[PDB]
Amino acid sequence: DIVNRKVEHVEIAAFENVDGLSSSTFLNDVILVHQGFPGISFSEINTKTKFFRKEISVPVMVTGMTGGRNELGRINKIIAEVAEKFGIPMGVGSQRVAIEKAEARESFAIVRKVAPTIPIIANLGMPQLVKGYGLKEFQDAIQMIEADAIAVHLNPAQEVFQPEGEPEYQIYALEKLRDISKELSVPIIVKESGNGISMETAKLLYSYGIKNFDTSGQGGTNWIAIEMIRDIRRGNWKAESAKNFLDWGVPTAASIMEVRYSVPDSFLVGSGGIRSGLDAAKAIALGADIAGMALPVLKSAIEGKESLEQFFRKIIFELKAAMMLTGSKDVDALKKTSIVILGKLKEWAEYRGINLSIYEKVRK
Amino acid sequence: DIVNRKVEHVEIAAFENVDGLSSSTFLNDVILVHQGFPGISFSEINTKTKFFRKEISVPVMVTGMTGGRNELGRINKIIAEVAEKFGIPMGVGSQRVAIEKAEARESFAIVRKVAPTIPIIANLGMPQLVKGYGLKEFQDAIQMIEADAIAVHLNPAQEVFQPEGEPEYQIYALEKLRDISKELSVPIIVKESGNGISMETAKLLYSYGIKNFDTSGQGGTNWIAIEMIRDIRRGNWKAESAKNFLDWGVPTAASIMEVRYSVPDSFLVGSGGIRSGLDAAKAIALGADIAGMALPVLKSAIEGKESLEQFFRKIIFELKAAMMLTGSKDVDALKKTSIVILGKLKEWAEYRGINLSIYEKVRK
Amino acid sequence: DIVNRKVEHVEIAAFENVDGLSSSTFLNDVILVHQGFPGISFSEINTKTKFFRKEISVPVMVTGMTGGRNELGRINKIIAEVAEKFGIPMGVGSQRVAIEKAEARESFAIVRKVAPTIPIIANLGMPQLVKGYGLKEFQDAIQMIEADAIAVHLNPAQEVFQPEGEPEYQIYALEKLRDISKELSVPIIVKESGNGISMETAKLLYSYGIKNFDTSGQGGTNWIAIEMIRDIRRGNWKAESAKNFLDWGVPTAASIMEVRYSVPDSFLVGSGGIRSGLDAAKAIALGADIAGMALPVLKSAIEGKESLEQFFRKIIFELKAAMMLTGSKDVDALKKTSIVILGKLKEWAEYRGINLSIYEKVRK
Amino acid sequence: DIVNRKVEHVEIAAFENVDGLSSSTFLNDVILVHQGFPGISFSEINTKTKFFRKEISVPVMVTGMTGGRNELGRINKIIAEVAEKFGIPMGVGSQRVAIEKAEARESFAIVRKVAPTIPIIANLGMPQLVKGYGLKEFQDAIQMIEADAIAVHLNPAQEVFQPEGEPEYQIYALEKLRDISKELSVPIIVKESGNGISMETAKLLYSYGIKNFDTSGQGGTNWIAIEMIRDIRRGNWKAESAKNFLDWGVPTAASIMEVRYSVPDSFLVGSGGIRSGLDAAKAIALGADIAGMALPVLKSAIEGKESLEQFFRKIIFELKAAMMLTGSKDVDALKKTSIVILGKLKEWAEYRGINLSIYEKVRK
Ligand SMILES: Cc1cc2c(cc1C)N(C[C@H](O)[C@H](O)[C@H](O)COP(=O)(O)O)c1[nH]c(=O)[nH]c(=O)c1N2
Ligand SMILES: Cc1cc2c(cc1C)N(C[C@H](O)[C@H](O)[C@H](O)COP(=O)(O)O)c1[nH]c(=O)[nH]c(=O)c1N2
Ligand SMILES: Cc1cc2c(cc1C)N(C[C@H](O)[C@H](O)[C@H](O)COP(=O)(O)O)c1[nH]c(=O)[nH]c(=O)c1N2
Ligand SMILES: Cc1cc2c(cc1C)N(C[C@H](O)[C@H](O)[C@H](O)COP(=O)(O)O)c1[nH]c(=O)[nH]c(=O)c1N2
Ligand SMILES: C=C(C)CCOP(=O)(O)OP(=O)(O)O
Ligand SMILES: C=C(C)CCOP(=O)(O)OP(=O)(O)O
Ligand SMILES: C=C(C)CCOP(=O)(O)OP(=O)(O)O
Ligand SMILES: C=C(C)CCOP(=O)(O)OP(=O)(O)O
Ligand SMILES: [Mg+2]
Ligand SMILES: [Mg+2]
Ligand SMILES: [Mg+2]
Ligand SMILES: [Mg+2]
Repeated sequence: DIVNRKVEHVEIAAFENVDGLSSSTFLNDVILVHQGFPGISFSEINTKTKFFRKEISVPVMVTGMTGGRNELGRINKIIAEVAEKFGIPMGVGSQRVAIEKAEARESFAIVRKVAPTIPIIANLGMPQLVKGYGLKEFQDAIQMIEADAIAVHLNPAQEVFQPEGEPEYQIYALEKLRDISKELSVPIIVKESGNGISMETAKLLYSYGIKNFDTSGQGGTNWIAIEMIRDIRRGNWKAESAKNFLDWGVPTAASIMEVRYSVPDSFLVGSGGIRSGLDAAKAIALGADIAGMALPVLKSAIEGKESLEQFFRKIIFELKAAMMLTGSKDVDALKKTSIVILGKLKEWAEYRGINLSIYEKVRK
Repeated sequence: DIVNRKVEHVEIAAFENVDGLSSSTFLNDVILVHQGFPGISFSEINTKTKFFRKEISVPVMVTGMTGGRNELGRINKIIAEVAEKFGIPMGVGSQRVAIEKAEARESFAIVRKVAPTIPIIANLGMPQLVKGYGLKEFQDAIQMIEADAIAVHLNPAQEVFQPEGEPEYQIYALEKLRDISKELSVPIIVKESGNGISMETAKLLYSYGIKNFDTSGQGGTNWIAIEMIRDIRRGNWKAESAKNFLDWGVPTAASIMEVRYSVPDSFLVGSGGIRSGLDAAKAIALGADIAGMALPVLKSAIEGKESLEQFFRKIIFELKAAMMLTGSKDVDALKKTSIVILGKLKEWAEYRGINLSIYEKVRK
Repeated sequence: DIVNRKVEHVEIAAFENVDGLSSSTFLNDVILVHQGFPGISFSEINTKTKFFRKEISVPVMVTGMTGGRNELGRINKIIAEVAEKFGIPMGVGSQRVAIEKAEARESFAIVRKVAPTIPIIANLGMPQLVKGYGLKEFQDAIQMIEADAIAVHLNPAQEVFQPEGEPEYQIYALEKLRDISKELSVPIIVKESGNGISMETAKLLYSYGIKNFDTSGQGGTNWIAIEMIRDIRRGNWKAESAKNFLDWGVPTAASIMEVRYSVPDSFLVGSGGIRSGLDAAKAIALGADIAGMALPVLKSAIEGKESLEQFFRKIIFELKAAMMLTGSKDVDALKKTSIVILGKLKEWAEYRGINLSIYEKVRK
Repeated sequence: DIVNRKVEHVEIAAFENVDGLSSSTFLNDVILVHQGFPGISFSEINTKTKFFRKEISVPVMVTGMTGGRNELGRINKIIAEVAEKFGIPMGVGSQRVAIEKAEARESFAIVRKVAPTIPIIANLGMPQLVKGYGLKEFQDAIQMIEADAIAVHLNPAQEVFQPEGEPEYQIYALEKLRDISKELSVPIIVKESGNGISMETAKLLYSYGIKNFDTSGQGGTNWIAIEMIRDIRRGNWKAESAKNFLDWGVPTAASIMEVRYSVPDSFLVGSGGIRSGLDAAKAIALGADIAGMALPVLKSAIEGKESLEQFFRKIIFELKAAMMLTGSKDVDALKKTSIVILGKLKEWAEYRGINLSIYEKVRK
């Protein structure tokens, strides 16, 4: 039944109109300055970068999405095997369902069978931390897939509008996270889920020992929109209320600036509406360490292995083109390349006390 | 015949296209910063707040609309009984008609019969203060409904274009108001009617002892538009002139900033185009103490008691969602939550000498 | 044949699409702050103001348009007789045609016959000053209609694209103007003709002793468009070039700011696209002493006397409404009333070195 | 086969939708201040200017486009003969094809036969400098057309997406260029090709002795678009990636500001999307020494000699009109005339550290 929601989620995300519905990443407001003389050759471009104690081929990750049933595990298989081939890290979807039901475990475990070397990231929702889950559940999630880290997702916006939603975010959960991070053999990443991380949230999480963030800003997959559709579907009145919140959240680009600024030493994934290698390039240039993607990886995976391979080739090429055209020989250079910030993103930063000079020094 | 205009008013407002016609609240320019980690649970959210000497359930009020005839009193009945059930304060429409005609009294008195505990707000138009009305008419309006305060409405824009309009706003009217407030057992609120309160108007009213404002800015019910329709209807040439003024006024958001800034200790209702709980939340976050609504309450009430209940539930849920998603456990926390001001609202404030730093300290 | 151009001009202006074609006044960027408590009554509003040594009923003038043939004189008759009735000043069109041809004189003289008291403004084009015209031609123009002043028009943009155009603006013409102003019994106004006066032009003219300006900015009648149409009409290749210049010029609102700022003591008419009393009020509030109108007066006059009366009633009402709703009891109060400048007009002023603070003090 | 690409290029550029596709010059953000009193006569306007050691009639050049085959040479003939007639300088297309194939030489040599006096500009791509080309190939390109200068084009964006593209821009190429410039009898211009020159690229090139730049910014011919079409055509998957980059680059107007600011003493051609004499006027006023055009010259040339003559007449007239209407008697006065910078261009400059005051002094 939670397994039913899991299938609905995938199905609405993949086949309904929810990608960037009434929302925006603000990435249009970020421009990478073109360099007519790059000072490099396309083939000397190096996209390698660190992901905790591993090295990855490309500063892009697949962020967590699914699992909990066979056809979901078959998707997870296709993602993992292609991700392995390309040397790119992969998060799995929430493993709650696999803690609750042993039959769901294989649909997550398959990932490490087929992807023995890339970093694999576990997944549990923050609401579970106030509702009982602790160190052991974490370790179970981790060891079930021999994870190199665990993502704990923030999704209060989704919980609020979800028909069976659990909108529980008492501060107690953070004390518990901080305790759990004491005893855990792998690092914790805290990630949003389409509504983005603000500087207040990031600073709070940092004061509790969290150093790793995944922005998951608005403008990509709209989870409020997904839950609105679930509400429409079962005649729940919450639907029209969700409609008013469709553009709620921190835009991805704003979130990248906010986290990088307020926690300069953070390890930062920039995600939420990353749809090309250009987007990936802007996110990293803006301040992220890596770019994250979910929805378009799902869509390709559903079409098949080769379709997903073609997708990744395209992203990689697009990334390397932005690198080439900015004179960025490696990921480090991309992080310090020249940008222009315009429009609404500019105004958002000014209002939020983000001094653009100290910001340029911070991102490098 | 004034009774006739009362019916026309309700009819055009309810059934014609006058809500936000060529006007804007500027509320799009106000963004509430999303908090991925709220630090609270949805069910611990407390929406209680003070309304003079009473406590109300929710920082929303129904602002004055109608009365003066039976079908109008039946509307007033539906609004009051539902308002009572929800613990939300209700203003009545202008009581002028009930001073002039004793048959109209019941359509206002019904309100206290059916709503014995919530705050009820009396209503008289400022033009009447230069045209004879004083202490005794105020007390009649007040005691006719056992009001907890009296709203005095400003509507010069309406009076200008009204076919039978009385555009009389001599300063003598404020001298009188200030005298009347000496002798009155309840506080006075001064409210606009779709065209908003500026810092000049607010400062002037304050210098006459007025401490309670209701912004009633543009972007909601367009009273110029209503009067234009009345003019078109009776071939009056004023109609085309009204058309040029459709976007005249201080937008609600700008008005909230203006009043809060220029009179920091004011008790402020933010109204004019509040259409959702999100709207209500933005207005409070911006600087209002409570949000006000009129037109959508009318529209629901006309559909029936249960429709109006469903409406209020929706508003309340929406409000609580905005509070949840900003980490606001109570109304006080909402007033100090993080916001972004962009666009035309930003430019309005900059031009008007509203320093954004001293503004942030003021709204707290 | 110049008389032919005169009818073509009136015909294209009146019946073709040239009013604000691809151009803008920027008056959208000017907002008059609404006052919910005006502090005055509509009927105590006083719209009287000085126009040189005369008093006029309303701070609006009809700026020069036509003359030179019978049906043109009949239009001039209708404008003058209605202007007389309302106590509003009237400029006539260029009197060049009547210096060149004695048969054309009656079509200008008719104006003083039928309007014995209002200020009447003569008209000659600046190119004529480099092409022979001097003191005597000026006195003829003036005494032909017992003018209270003479308007010398700037129209180089028009002359450039006019098929028979005379784009001659040597500085010599200003030396001559300054000499002519020595000997003249009435003051000189320098006015543009749909392309606006900049601070460079206004300072230059002032340095030659010109104190009276009429902005005639873009966003109203488009004279480049009119000449383009004349070019299309006679297969002249200049037509497509004109098309690229359709939005050439200083927008009316920018021109008002520019002139007022760079020559603070100027007597300033704000015109070019004034279409309502609201427009008229913005131009005055912005910094003009009076608002000017041409095209919509022409259009009404062509429909007839009573149509033009209805037009002027409408303008006056609209003006008084803007006065009422800003608490402006008289024209002076309107000149110092509260405004907001937004958008492109704000950017224009910032770039041009118009300090908004010293600007507010200057317009008062 | 390189000769095949040469005809494809011309064919797609002339007949497909690639001019300003999803791109912008930012020239809309630049406004020339209209002068109602120019202080000059249209016929005294002098458009003569220097182009290295020659004098040219008009501050406009035709920038390099084509050559390499007969029907291409016949185009080059039409361009050169008309350019000769008007006294405007002409660049030829890349001469690579004529170094590689002796049969292609005539299609470039024809230019000097028919245009013995105007400046003619040679052309070689930067990629060729990394791939073997040196002093002798340069001299062959120069002497083949008795060139007055050689343009070295930057096109890494095009190379990246070109199906047979050579995206090689190692810094080694600049050491080589600086060496070649030692031994060369004519000066070197470095020009972009639709994607614009940034301050980083311009400062780099200057450090290597390059003093002459041609912006070729975005907003005109979109070379990424042309290669996208070539990719679509041969089913190459790079096509969809190109689609994401259609708006990549420095907008022409931004590029002009960037180069002029970061190398104040540069000789600067402003090109990319120059489509009228007004555009040409803005680019010069902004900071360029001359305006450059390619695409619309090609399109006219294909129609024929007389069509191209009519084109140039129109450009010249448009230029002189902008000069007339700003009071610019000669090209120098145009360079210091009054402008307004608004919008996105303004934001671009502010972010890039272009101080608008020091900028106004630098362009004069
Ligand atoms: C079908 C599906 C299912 C999920 C997700 C996504 C989608 C598309 N996402 C959120 C995801 O990881 C990401 O943070 C947001 O989707 C924003 O990225 P995109 O715009 O989708 O690239 C997600 N997040 C997570 O932490 N736990 C979860 O189980 C899921 N579930
Ligand atoms: C039919 C109807 C009738 C009235 C009103 C409204 C409507 C819709 N309003 C104005 C109202 O209280 C409020 O200030 C404005 O309508 C702006 O809020 P809304 O945009 O309608 O929520 C109103 N105001 C008041 O002070 N006295 C009055 O009697 C009336 N009459
Ligand atoms: C048919 C017609 C004829 C003329 C004009 C106008 C029209 C519509 N205008 C220009 C006019 O006075 C005014 O400056 C501009 O038209 C801008 O104002 P409007 O937008 O038309 O109100 C004009 N100006 C002037 O100084 N001398 C002239 O003879 C004329 N001729
Ligand atoms: C058909 C064709 C072919 C070429 C070009 C253009 C066109 C239209 N351009 C680029 C040109 O010189 C210019 O820099 C850009 O086209 C931008 O200017 P326009 O927007 O076209 O005026 C060009 N540039 C160059 O340096 N070498 C080349 O051979 C070509 N080839
Ligand atoms: C986008 C996300 C984070 C999907 C998880 O939503 P759920 O609320 O269905 O996740 P669990 O309850 O199964 O953790
Ligand atoms: C929107 C408002 C304020 C309605 C009141 O209009 P009226 O002008 O009919 O009010 P009274 O004259 O009855 O006070
Ligand atoms: C809009 C205006 C100023 C009309 C005058 O144009 P003309 O150029 O025909 O005027 P004269 O030559 O008759 O002065
Ligand atoms: C816009 C430009 C610079 C066209 C040159 O493209 P190519 O890449 O076809 O030029 P060559 O290889 O022939 O130099
Ligand atoms: Mg959950
Ligand atoms: Mg009234
Ligand atoms: Mg003339
Ligand atoms: Mg090449």
